[PDB]
Amino acid sequence: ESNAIRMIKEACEKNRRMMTDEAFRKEVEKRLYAGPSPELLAKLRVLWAANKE
Amino acid sequence: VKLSSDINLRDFGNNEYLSSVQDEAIRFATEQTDEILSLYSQHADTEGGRYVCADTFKELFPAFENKEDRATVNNAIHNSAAVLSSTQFDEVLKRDEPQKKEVIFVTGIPGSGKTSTVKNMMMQDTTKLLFEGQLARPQSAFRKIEQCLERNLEVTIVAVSMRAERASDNTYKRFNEYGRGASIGIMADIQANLPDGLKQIRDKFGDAVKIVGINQDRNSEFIDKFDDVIKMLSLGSQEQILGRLAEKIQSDFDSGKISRECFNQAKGSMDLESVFAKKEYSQQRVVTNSKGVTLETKSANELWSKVEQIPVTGMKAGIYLLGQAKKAETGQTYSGEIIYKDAAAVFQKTKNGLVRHNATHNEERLAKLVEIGQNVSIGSNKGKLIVKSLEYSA
Ligand SMILES: CC(=O)N[C@H]1[C@@H](OP(=O)(O)OP(=O)(O)OC[C@H]2O[C@@H](n3ccc(=O)[nH]c3=O)[C@H](O)[C@@H]2O)O[C@H](CO)[C@@H](O)[C@@H]1O[C@H](C)C(=O)O
Repeated sequence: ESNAIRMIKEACEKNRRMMTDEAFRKEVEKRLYAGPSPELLAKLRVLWAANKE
Repeated sequence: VKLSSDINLRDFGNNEYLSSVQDEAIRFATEQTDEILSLYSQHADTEGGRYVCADTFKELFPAFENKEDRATVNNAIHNSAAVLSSTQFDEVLKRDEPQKKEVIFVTGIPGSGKTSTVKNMMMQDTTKLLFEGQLARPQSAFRKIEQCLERNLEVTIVAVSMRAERASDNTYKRFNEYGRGASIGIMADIQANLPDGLKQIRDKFGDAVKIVGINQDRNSEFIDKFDDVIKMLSLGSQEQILGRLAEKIQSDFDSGKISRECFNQAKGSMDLESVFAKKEYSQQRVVTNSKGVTLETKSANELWSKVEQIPVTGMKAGIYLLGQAKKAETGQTYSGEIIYKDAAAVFQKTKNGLVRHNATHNEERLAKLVEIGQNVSIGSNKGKLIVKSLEYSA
């Protein structure tokens, strides 16, 4: 089997850990859909502000 | 660095705000491509730009900053984000990296945990690129897979799957917390047409593309064989899934399980009345008595089984075949006892037989204005509802 298929299978285990381990699920789901970080957002404001019309 | 393709405009019509947000988005993506891609790679949570996704690109647009605006502006910026992701895909492929031989596509309905599954993947030395996106309409993915094969890269497609209802619950939470949900129209479209797109890919590329699945209803079960992936994903037609989702978001709003804003984003641009009208009640009847009403369905063996019982006082005995109900014509007034209602329809026994009303009428909710057992007149004057009670004692 390829590395990719193994990587997917190992990801499926950690998906199963998310169901039991609640401390693990909150560590995963915190970042995902939050939005840009303060460092990235600072850079972005300079990018957006420098190109208004 | 130029964009890989032109950005398709949508017609927003009279909404000038979205029409301007779209133009601001296209201008930004087109003119500031170099610096957008640099920030995507060097500074976002994207494995240095190897995790490629249109949703993550939305975060680099100014209109997408506040959580309040995200559901509104989403469809105005998406195509710019998608073409940016397509451009980024190509730039990662241009990097001469002989060690890195694997490209992974992750696909599935919104809310199925595609992105959370990608977070749980540990990057490897051979992993070149990881693309999250829809493959239900696979025309665009053909070009991506084509240029992977041109460079002797090993393509793997992971189809993450989940029931529409459980997936819809996950989008509600994500919307409430981060302002980012998913419409029912696109959830039904992806889930219904994904088997076709994967077979379309399988027939065009064959063994050159490995196609696997993740069933999130069976504790994230890995599915190796393509025939098993198609059986997992075959969860109904677009009409069925959209219909079930339409009734679900409406029931959840009527019960107070979701807000009006979480309802409107889920609804998206759907006319729910139009969806509800398509629902069929053939092989179905309501039995009434002094204790209440009982919905029953008939299977092929000619046997009625109880689906739902609702206790109601003050009703006579009766059997009403819901499939034989006359659709209520607009303009006229229908007077009679409500014998049954659900998220889609309201059934009224008039003097000219059983009549069916849509539970919504021009964005106005009929079902909440009447109760089962209640005697009422329902009529629409100038596309505006008039429901009067006819209850009396004499
Ligand atoms: C179906 C759809 O429009 N959007 C959905 C799809 O995005 P995606 O797959 O990234 O987007 P694409 O429009 O299907 O496009 C896929 C590819 O098509 C080319 N293209 C895209 C647009 C365009 O104008 N011109 C053009 O050439 C380009 O190569 C791109 O990579 O898949 C995502 C799954 O993670 C969903 O979240 C997303 O829906 C969420 C809720 C939403 O819609 O906001």
